[PDB]
Amino acid sequence: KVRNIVVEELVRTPVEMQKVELVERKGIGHPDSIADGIAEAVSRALSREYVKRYGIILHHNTDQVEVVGGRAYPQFGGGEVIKPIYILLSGRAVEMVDREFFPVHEIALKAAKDYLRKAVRHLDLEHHVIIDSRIGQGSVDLVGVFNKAKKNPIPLANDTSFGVGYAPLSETEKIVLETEKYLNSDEFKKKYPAVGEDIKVMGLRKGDEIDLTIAAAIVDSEVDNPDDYMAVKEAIYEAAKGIVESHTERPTNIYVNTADDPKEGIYYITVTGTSAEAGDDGSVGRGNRVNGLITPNRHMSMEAAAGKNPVSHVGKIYNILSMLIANDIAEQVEGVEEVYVRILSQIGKPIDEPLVASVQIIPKKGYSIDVLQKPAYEIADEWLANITKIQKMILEDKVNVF
Amino acid sequence: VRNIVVEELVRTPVEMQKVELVERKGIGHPDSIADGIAEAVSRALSREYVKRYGIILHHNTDQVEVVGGRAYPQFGGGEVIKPIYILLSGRAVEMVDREFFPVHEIALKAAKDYLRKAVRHLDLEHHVIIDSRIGQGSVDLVGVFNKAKKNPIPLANDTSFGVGYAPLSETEKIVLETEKYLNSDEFKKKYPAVGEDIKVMGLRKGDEIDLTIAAAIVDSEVDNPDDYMAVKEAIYEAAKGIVESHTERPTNIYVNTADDPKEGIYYITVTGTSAEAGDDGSVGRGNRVNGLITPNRHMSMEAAAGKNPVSHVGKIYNILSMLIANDIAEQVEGVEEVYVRILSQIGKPIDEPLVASVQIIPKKGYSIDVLQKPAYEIADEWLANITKIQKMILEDKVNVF
Amino acid sequence: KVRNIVVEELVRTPVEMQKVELVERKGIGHPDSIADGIAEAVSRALSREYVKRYGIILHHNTDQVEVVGGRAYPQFGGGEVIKPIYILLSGRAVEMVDREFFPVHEIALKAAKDYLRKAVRHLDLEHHVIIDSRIGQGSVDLVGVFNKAKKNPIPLANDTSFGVGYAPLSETEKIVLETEKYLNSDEFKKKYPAVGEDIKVMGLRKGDEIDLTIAAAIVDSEVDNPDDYMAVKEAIYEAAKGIVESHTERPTNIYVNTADDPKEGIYYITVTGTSAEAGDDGSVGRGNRVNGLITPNRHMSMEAAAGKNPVSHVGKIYNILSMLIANDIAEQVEGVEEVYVRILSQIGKPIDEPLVASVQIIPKKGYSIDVLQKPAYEIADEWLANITKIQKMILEDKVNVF
Amino acid sequence: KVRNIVVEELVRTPVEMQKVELVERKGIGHPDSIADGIAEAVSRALSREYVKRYGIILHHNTDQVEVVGGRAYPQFGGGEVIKPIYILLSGRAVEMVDREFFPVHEIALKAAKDYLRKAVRHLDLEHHVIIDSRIGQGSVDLVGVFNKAKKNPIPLANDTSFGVGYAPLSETEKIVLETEKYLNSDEFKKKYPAVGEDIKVMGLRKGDEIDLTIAAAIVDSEVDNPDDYMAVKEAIYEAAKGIVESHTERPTNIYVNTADDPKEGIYYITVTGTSAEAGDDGSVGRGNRVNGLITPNRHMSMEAAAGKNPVSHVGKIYNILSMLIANDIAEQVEGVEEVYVRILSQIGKPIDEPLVASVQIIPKKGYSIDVLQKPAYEIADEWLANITKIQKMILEDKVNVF
Repeated sequence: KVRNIVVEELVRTPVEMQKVELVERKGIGHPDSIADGIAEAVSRALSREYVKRYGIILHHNTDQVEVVGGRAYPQFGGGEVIKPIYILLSGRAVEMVDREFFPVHEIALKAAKDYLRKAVRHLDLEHHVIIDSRIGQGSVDLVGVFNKAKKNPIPLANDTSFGVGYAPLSETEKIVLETEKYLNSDEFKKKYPAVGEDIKVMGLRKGDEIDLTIAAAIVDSEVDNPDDYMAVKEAIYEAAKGIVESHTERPTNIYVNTADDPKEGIYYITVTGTSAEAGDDGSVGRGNRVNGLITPNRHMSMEAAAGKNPVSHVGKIYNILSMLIANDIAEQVEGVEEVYVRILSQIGKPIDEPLVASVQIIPKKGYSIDVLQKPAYEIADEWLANITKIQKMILEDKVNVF
Repeated sequence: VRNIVVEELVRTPVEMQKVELVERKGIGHPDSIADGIAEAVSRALSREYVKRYGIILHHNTDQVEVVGGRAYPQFGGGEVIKPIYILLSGRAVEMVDREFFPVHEIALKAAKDYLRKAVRHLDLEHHVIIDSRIGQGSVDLVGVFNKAKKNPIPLANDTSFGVGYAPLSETEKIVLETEKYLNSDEFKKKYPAVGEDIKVMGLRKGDEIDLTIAAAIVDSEVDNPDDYMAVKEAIYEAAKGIVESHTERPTNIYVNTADDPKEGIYYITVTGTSAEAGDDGSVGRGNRVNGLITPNRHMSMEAAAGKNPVSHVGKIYNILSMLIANDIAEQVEGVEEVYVRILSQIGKPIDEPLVASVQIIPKKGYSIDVLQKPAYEIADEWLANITKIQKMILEDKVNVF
Repeated sequence: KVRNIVVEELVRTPVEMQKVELVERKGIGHPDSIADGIAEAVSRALSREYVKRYGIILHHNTDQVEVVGGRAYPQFGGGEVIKPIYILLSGRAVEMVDREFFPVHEIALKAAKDYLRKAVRHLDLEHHVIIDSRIGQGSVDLVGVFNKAKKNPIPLANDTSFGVGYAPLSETEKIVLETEKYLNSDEFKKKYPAVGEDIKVMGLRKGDEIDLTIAAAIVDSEVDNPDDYMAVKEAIYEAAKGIVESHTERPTNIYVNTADDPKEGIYYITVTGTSAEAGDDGSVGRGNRVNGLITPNRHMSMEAAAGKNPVSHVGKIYNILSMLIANDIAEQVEGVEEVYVRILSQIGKPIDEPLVASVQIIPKKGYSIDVLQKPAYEIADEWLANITKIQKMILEDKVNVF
Repeated sequence: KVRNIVVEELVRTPVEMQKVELVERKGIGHPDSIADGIAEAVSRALSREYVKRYGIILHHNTDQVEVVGGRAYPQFGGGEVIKPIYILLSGRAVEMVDREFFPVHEIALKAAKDYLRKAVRHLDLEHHVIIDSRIGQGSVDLVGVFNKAKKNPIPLANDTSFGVGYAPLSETEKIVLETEKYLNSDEFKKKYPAVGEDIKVMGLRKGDEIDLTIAAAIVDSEVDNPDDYMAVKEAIYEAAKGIVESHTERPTNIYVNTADDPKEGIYYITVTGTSAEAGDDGSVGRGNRVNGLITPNRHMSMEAAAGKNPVSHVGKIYNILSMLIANDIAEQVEGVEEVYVRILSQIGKPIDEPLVASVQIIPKKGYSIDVLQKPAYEIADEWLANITKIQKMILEDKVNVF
């Protein structure tokens, strides 16, 4: 196919040289991220079962999840939950296949629980949380589905939407991403079971100076007094330092739980390891983009990838693809300092035929856009030709969407 | 004396970028219905707290789920089969000292009043269920006053961030003003078949623009396909008029591109919103505070809708950044483009940000030196008056989506 | 057909001669009665629309409705509701017919609202209540349904259950019944708009002495202070007095809102006219029997008639039928002092073929069971043959089920 | 210490000499019984923990439980649950005690799920059920509670409440009760794990002939084809015949799962062993009275005992009390053929001082009422003196309420 790809130079200062860079990440126990990961765990568990029974992922979109805050009162040595966290699953999934029922609600509720067990280790999943499903019923005749799939080997776009992604990551980006990932590793979680999964990380660079703030819920059953807690914070400090030192020679101030105040009793302790116990809410699409970050020095799509199907929904598929394409361009094409990729769907045309795939590149010093633009074009075109590979990448947990 | 830093922005302006992408979700789109309900509830609660106690009490209603119903649209008039379900959450104050405040009554009325105006053909009594899980809260009023008196200007406890720009490009204005006119009272009186679920996408490449409009058509206003086709024409003509007032670039306009007549497929609905079957919605998934979704620009992830207008730093800074950029673009001769970013200083009042970066591309022939001073000044005046935002919000004088 | 009717004498003292008789009625704004009423409104609205669309009532049972109490703060001149009443509709109904979707939830929610407007006049239906439906889905194919109607003209029984009814009503029962229906008549609500619909009426007769206690919610917006509130109770009192005098010669004490304690500022005032605003809950089947009363001197079925379908559910149909058989016997057969009727279904046989229809009679003095048994028998047999007349009686609002 | 207890002769034919008798029981895994059981489980759990923490039972009522049928696809060898059972807990309880907090929802959720794990053994509580809580809030001052308690050690009635019990049980009553109870016993479940807990038993006696019908959900993972199924029904038949033969010499037909139609492939087959799995619904107070039975030949209260406050809810206390008193008089006083006990509260007064406690005795042949009066009066007066023992019986699981 001749595809609508456009490669242009982007004239601005590269982000490493911009004076003020702000990067955020919401970790895996943060209420918005809990919603994202449930939304996605439901889509994937549904998708796997549809493939198991019928060979093919049937239509669904479970990109709507509300995390409604409970009430709890932590205390050194072990506080308690008073009102449970209430989670609602919605979106839509095929449940009537010909005349038979597919167990959408059973699958969805089990995936949600299974995902939470691993996202918030200290949450009692039977007594601190209620999870209900209001996932909409769709219907399909299976012969119609296969016929439509024979007619269009690359699925048709259902919506007019764009995805966006860029590469490579900056030092501040890499520090932020890796700091939350390290702190929420299974590995680290076995060394310090006081560290809850609700970790927000913020990285603010002014010039060559970086402030890295970590806000991390401590679990009160694992810390019997302010001193145990203070030792926990220090271990978070030392964690972060070795990530910071692996990533920059810039001088860096690290802060943990800045709101604390020993005098007035104030410490960031929680019964469960998420602030969703205390009345903070979450919902899908309010947090990390598909590269795992929130990055106002860069660009983004407002489409929420989590929970959307990986077969036809470009709000997931073109966010993923834009990141993959930007990444291969930054890595494979000498001369690229930065690259931003933006893809807009053409409703009723195949998802590999977008209205545009806009690639915008800042050359390294010395390089002309003219030598960059052919190899950038080819990478983008080849990924577009192979767009249906994102289905399996999703089924096999090979890419993240938040 | 504030950390405002006005410097030049050394970049090709957006108009000279080759590809520009801009989207707006109109008022009856399910994500915007969610955003709108959220902010409606916030504003309702706010006017009632002030009326009763002289002060806005803490709330945040930035959590609204729109779960799609079922419907069978039909030329001549269809029916709703299962009602739309909408959940209100977040939290607010219902105990003030020894008195009680009817949080849930205010929210249900504000939500249902907001939908009545947002989706004109939705039957509120029968096509919708609104459920509240708005969380509880308790306040001692005197203590609240004594914090307000201690700090007239609220203290940050955070590094929160806001970003805004001006002026709008051609393509931005076309997209914004196309949806607004299609959902205007004037237009609805002439063509009441045009529903409020209108999503508009603008793509520019060089000097060619493609504008696509997906507008839910109301099935009781359209007796058959020729009636429907005439409505699409009138959308097309209305957009063409707005396009021509904004640009000389050749522009193609496409309306309801998913339509497939020979298969019987038309964008008709019973109520005028896809929430009735085809779509779910939720808060902070659509338009930013300037009403647009703009991947060529820098955007914040903050969901402004429903956030506390008195102390939510992110809401207030996102609004402020937009107001400051606008005024600079409008007031200062020689501004081609301006971005404002504002970053709070934890502990310090919100009118003393860590930094307020104003970055300007001069129009040709102008130098940054003749722009610096008046820009600094405009930015300082607004920061000084940061508590003004709270009363713009109450008075319905600024939008958050 | 030959049916399993057994008529026998009941040897005991008639209720009018028993020493201690207790009767109770929950009026229409009482939370348990709001549940029954809503259950039955939903079933009737569904039934009416199945008939309109298809000729025939399709299967449903909406005999599950929870009224979950709100919170409110009444005060003279007008209080406020803080948390709304929350009402869940449950049960099941056919929603797919020939792959086509019938608007179960639209009909149910509207019927609930419509019933509540009427049942609690001062309740704000959009801001003081939330109504949600979890009514379960069923499916049918219409040819299948007509072929089965064809084949079984009297529908088959799906359960093994009994109904129970009796006649005639004692003085005490008539007073209790008529006292609540008068105080909740439209006529009287025009005359005294302060009187809420949550009226509980109890009649306790000891020998030839009756204590009639009324508990009636007063609506706080039509009563400006305690003296307006005392006038209203005196109007209630005087109403009851006329009903009492119309029905008995026994001396009778009448008490209205006995928990009132003016000295401590306690008065039964409400914002809406139902106690469901203040946290009293209701559910279906917890109150009045089909004859409108709770009568421990008599006998009853534990089946809840309200919301159950009137085509095949004997848990409704045998409670209605028993009342009707018992009433016609007591009225038409001279010499019947009392008659009690109990009917037990035979699962998978026609509803007019019960396992037993037991009739128990107390003769008037001088009359022998021997001359009562044949006409009692015939009345029962006739009504069993005419059992399907209960459908139209329900559709046309000719009988009450609470 | 002088109470208004009145012993008199009941001049009536005893129930064994009536021609028709009808007795039903809903067993443990039936949806109405699930609801009653969960209600009372949550109350007792709440109570034990209030006692633990504060040395007294704080106010609650959890007599409101809605069991909304799921979807299932039963099959010989092992079927599938398609959509979870949804259970709504309502009522109210105290979560604020002075400046402290009490975890009402965590105790209720755990007690409910624990109750179910016992009640329906093949139900998977993590995947086949959702338990939602709308239990209402409440606040107390603990010295306020103790002062009230110290002042009125026997709690004061606030209205006229009523309870009725009778004894002894008839042959048919004991057959119905013991049949369900043996079929749901540990012992029998061990030997025949194919027998689910959803068992409803109906006994009909006409004269000296009894028909006993047992409807028992059979679990499909335990039964590979219809001959294994039939063998299970045979085992049910035979365990019932044993119960029957030890209780009566009257000839008795036993019927098991009468709805079955092998020619058409219809068997009472389930995945979990309760009909709640497939759209059949349940709620509180729609089933057995506190003696475990539904007895239309008898006088019954409409009170829903399950989940009511065991310190101050008087209808609950008086229906328990009634039954225990009638029982003791039956068992201890030579000459009692049949005995009814009714207790009516005295509005102003402590509940051990009722308006009346009516004890009505049919003497066995040859015995005179006046040899029965005194021992009956003593037993009744002794229990009314010991009204607080019921509280402790409830908390120690030594009485049932359905």
